[PDB]
Amino acid sequence: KTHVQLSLPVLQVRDVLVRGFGDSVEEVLSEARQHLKDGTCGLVEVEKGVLPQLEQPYVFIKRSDAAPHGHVMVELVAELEGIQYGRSGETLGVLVPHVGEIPVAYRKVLLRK
Repeated sequence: KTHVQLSLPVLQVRDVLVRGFGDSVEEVLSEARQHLKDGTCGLVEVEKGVLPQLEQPYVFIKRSDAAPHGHVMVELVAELEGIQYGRSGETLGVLVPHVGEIPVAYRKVLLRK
């Protein structure tokens, strides 16, 4: 399927144990997609002071369209030293590995895979 319904655990930035997916734009997009498939991906909502507490390159989920079954359609965009790889809509948050942190909420998304 071109899209997959996921419910992403929303994590507090200070709880996150593994603060990124790797060391290159290509690696972080690869790892993010693998963790999204394996159900081991968390979401941090972006506010003032969040991104400096996480590791670059960043992987964002961005709104790809204006929401089937409650699921916002999203795609992945990476960012390294102020350059984004991909073009999409509004940021819903930054993806991180989930290793058992307790979420504050869930974000229903339809991921363009």
